[PDB]
Amino acid sequence: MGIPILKLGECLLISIQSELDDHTAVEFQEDLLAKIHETSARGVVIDITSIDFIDSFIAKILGDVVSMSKLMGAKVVVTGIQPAVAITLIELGITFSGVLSAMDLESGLEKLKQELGE
Amino acid sequence: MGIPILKLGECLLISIQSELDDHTAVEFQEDLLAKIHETSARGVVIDITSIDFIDSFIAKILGDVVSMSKLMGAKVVVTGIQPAVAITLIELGITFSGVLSAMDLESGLEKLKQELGE
Amino acid sequence: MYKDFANFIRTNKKDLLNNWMNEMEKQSDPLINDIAKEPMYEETSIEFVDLIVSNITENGSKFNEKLDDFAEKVVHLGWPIHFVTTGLRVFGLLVYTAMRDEDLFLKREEKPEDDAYYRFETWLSSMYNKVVTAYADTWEKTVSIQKSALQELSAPLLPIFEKISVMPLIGTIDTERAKLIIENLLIGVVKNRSEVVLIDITGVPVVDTMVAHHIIQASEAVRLVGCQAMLVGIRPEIAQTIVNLGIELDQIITTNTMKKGMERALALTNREIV
Amino acid sequence: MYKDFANFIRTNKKDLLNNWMNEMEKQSDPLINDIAKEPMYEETSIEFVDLIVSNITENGSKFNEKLDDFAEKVVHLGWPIHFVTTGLRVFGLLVYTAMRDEDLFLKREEKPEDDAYYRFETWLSSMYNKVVTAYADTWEKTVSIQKSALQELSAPLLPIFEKISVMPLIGTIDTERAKLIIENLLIGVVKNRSEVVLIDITGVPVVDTMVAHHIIQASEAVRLVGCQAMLVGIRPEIAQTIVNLGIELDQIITTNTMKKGMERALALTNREIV
Amino acid sequence: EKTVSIQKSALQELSAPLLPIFEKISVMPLIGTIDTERAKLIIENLLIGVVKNRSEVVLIDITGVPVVDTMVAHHIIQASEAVRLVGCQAMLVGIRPEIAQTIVNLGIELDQIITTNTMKKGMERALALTNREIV
Repeated sequence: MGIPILKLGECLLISIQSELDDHTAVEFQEDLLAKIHETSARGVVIDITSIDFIDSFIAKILGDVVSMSKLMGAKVVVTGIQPAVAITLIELGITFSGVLSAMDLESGLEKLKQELGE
Repeated sequence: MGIPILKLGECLLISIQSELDDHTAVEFQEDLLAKIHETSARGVVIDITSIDFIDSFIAKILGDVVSMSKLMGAKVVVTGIQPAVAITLIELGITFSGVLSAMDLESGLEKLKQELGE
Repeated sequence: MYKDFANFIRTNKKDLLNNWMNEMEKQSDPLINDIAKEPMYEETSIEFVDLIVSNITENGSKFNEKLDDFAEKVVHLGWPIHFVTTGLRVFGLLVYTAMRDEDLFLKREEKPEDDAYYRFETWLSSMYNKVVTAYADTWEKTVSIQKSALQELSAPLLPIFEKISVMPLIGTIDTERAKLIIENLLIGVVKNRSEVVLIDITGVPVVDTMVAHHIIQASEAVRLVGCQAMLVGIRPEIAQTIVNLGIELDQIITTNTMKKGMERALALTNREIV
Repeated sequence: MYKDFANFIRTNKKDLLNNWMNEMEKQSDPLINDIAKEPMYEETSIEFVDLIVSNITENGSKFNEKLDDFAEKVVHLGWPIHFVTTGLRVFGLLVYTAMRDEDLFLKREEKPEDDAYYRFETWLSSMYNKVVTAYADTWEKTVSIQKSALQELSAPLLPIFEKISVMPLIGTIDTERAKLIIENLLIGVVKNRSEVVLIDITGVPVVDTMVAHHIIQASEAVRLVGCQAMLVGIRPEIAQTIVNLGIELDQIITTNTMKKGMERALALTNREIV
Repeated sequence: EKTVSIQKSALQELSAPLLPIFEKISVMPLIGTIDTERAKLIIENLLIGVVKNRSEVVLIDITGVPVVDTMVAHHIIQASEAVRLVGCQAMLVGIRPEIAQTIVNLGIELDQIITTNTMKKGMERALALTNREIV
């Protein structure tokens, strides 16, 4: 309902619009894992534009997703994690969070395309 | 005594070290005019590094020198007119004061060389 | 009541002139004599003390503005709250001497009582209260405007390259300034598209542990947005402090000066060499 | 004399507690009640007023430091000079009431005289003088440091290109700031070799005639040194004001934004395209 | 006392001479046995000089000192980290096996420090880092 999994090219695209804490987090986890296991796409792309407030649980779950689908293919968190949520992610979810693309989904798609082409 | 006229290449070089008001100003005027009339050099170069204080008389005399030897050849006031004397020159001697080279006498010599070569 | 209060102020003005005569000896006599000639100061003082009770027992708006003007004039002339307090103290002293000598209170009686005796001091304290109230208005306003200007000048993201956003950061910074810098840097990188942020730590004299930690957090934050943080212009003592902090320094790419650091940045974004 | 003065302060402390009880009603009762509970404020006040005369008639350095600490505490708590003056006024009022009621002065006599009667008020004014003297120290220090920081932050020439020296100039500027900017720009261009100075007027809200004239003078000055002034980032109202000033604008080369202006500058210095 | 003081001053100035300089390259030879205060003097002089005469890389000639204390080795590693943070590679040169063993037993992380056994090798590798400086 809130997890619009899109497949385009040799990639995978996701947009996040729920910002809920537990239920949406776990359902998104399970849906993303099931989709990436079902269809084999080397690069998966995640959007965090809509979100402006994240607690510890979502940050940990997002880092868990990064590790999750990094165990089967490269990825980019294309959308620039907003300043408040970026700070919260740093202070709690201490990691590099994979490859990033800073708010330009065209830039993230281009980066993933050039990484897969080579 | 205080007017070391130097001729090098197809140019003319001057260094100022008197900073006196009337006598040195007029003697420098007359010596520079006599030298530029005696030897024909297309470019003459003037140094104002030593000076840090100039009143109205010297500023007017220097603009007069600019017009003077511009009536017989191009020139550069190579040495950066110091901030205090630059401000005084602007507020009193309102002119563009010819071509300038901003404290690097090598830069001024190079500029005059490339202007004469073409 | 203000009418006979002024009818006795007509001599309390001479009393306060003698008061100024006595008080000039103790506090910076040459300075006050040089900056303000005595007759104008004396006439200003008698003007301030004589027309306050010229209104009918209630108040005066025009003299309120006059009192505010007097407060700002004594602020500019070099009379802080200490000098005004000394003036009030000597005012009271010479009022005491005058009433010991003059002996003429408000109400007509062979021997007055404590009522007007302390009404005098209550009114003295009231005028002093209004004076000190008008004293601090300009000071608070200038403090506020200076603080606002310092806040808006602390983190200028306005210097901008093509797809690169440099940041001067010249002045010394504290915790409030550190929070302002981190917030402003994130906001600026959000609004403007860029890839490299050149932070110039050159300029700050001394950086303690916590400010350096916030700087490293800013670098990591702009990286976690997705823009490389090419921090440039590190001084010896600040580097010693950063490395003593123990924070990892492999993720931060450093350079000695802006020209070389931006050259390396343009090397990173290859197609920006021109 | 300070001994029996304290031996009567042992009841003047209760008098001043009643004074605080009476005075709490008039000035921001909810605010003071919320920020400071009444018992601690009362005990701090009695501590401030009781041990001042516990020394032998001369002075006390430890209590001088205590009084300075009290002054800074009442500064931070939200008691400006107006509130402290009201406190002094109510101090005097309740001393008057107590002496009308208690009737026990310093020297042993069936009927005391004016000597101690006004020695009380002189000492009250003296402690108030010391309090106001300690009041303004931190304020003056923070004003001075803010002014110094504003001065050093006004004209940052630190942002530097290869042979090009940009200048942010973001905050609003006045005549003092204008002189600071012109001086600092000339000094910076003297120390560092450059050819183009990119001044960003973008950021200043409103520029009057004289500041704009000083800006044009700065451009002409850096030109008369021998460096082109590629002033960039002009806003509508400021442009209207500059052109209304009537100063010639042909010598100044302008640009809308930093990226384009510096691109034009690199065009001017052809061999800096890479 | 005067001769002791002047001789101590001479040992102070002879501690960390950054004077040996190549084109955009610097080298700081130290050969006498160093102590804690001497280590502080060396780190201070190294940082101040490398800022004053800015160069891309810095060579430290550890060869010469027989044995160094564990805290001194820790401070040397901190100096390497700091001069890297300024923007200069601390290409340590010619470490002795005993000092290497002491540094290893120190347990600090040892990847950022670039080491060569001879000054010629360190110099050629530094010229390799500045690619077009090799010619």
